[PDB]
Amino acid sequence: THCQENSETVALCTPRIVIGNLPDGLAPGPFHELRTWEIMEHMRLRPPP
Amino acid sequence: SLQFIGLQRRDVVALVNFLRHLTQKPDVDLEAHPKILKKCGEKRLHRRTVLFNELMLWLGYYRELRFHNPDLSSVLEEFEVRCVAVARRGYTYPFGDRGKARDHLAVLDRTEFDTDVRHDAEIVERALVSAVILAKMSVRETLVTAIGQTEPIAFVHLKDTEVQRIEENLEGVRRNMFCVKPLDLNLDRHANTALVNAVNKLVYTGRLIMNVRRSWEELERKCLARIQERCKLLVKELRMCLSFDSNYCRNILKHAVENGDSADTLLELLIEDFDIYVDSFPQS
Amino acid sequence: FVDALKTLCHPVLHEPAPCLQTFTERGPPSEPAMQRLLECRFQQEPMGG
Repeated sequence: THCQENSETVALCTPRIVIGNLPDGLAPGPFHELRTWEIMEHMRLRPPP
Repeated sequence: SLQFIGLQRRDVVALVNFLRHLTQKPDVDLEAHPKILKKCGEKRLHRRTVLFNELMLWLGYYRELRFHNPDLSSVLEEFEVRCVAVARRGYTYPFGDRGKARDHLAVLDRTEFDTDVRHDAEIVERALVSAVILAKMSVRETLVTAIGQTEPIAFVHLKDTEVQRIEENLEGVRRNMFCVKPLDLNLDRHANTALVNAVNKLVYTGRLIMNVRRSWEELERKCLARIQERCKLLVKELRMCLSFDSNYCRNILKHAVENGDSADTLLELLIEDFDIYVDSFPQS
Repeated sequence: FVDALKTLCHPVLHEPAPCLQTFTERGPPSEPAMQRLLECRFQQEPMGG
């Protein structure tokens, strides 16, 4: 991002700590739902309690 | 007029003449005169009656403020004239970049007042920032460019002693906003261009208008807050005793106050049927 | 994906420093539309009160 610092514009870089922070248009919600289903099936919780 | 319980007539006449001579004293703020407040008699009377007295005093003070509200129209006309003069003089100046100069000339020449008493300050600020930008460009001193930021309003190349004198006059206006009379411009024809001189006069007039309006608005807001909180406290105090007169007083007090008209209605309603709720209040 | 680990876990992917450097060198956008995206302020403040 670009940001303001006492009348100057500066650049800022930060890590996306978790996979959820990816933009929706680039990793949408339905994809997260399907990935959660995948990991649940891997854990044998495919029909959950 | 104002009338309330529990006070000997000397204190009554004292405070009503205080209201009468309100406009002709410095520090027209009520809290600037604490002896008037304690005249209501805290620790002297019961909580109910002292709250009633303070509420009545604040209502009367608000009415006096709203009545004495200055007719700024005289100096608004001069401000418009000076905006026109600054624009006309700024057209002919040989600016290096005519584009942004023409933009600021346009915003200057568009300015006018719509007779809404609350809208004056922002119009003045817009005109003043454009004029100061033009003056700074004319003297070609540097000007702010950071995004989300605007040029501060200040005099350009004005003599320091005259600057502090103008600040003193503006402080005097801020102390008492009703007797304002500006005359102070000792500006001269020798130093500084004519455009700079016009901008300085315009910014003086505009800042005077801004200061008077802001002072009045702040004082009114404080008065409204005091009235509202007094009404809340008095209603809570009175609610514990269920009785016809107490219920009548509570129903009167339940009216919300957020405008001068609402304050007038509440004050007149308290005055008109004072007999009903006076029986409920204790004395001494 | 498990075969791709020869690349996916190499340090070069996780170093953002050259990307930040070129991002700074290019500078903030000059287009007027991009300006609305340029303005943001972040303040460090004491937590006492």
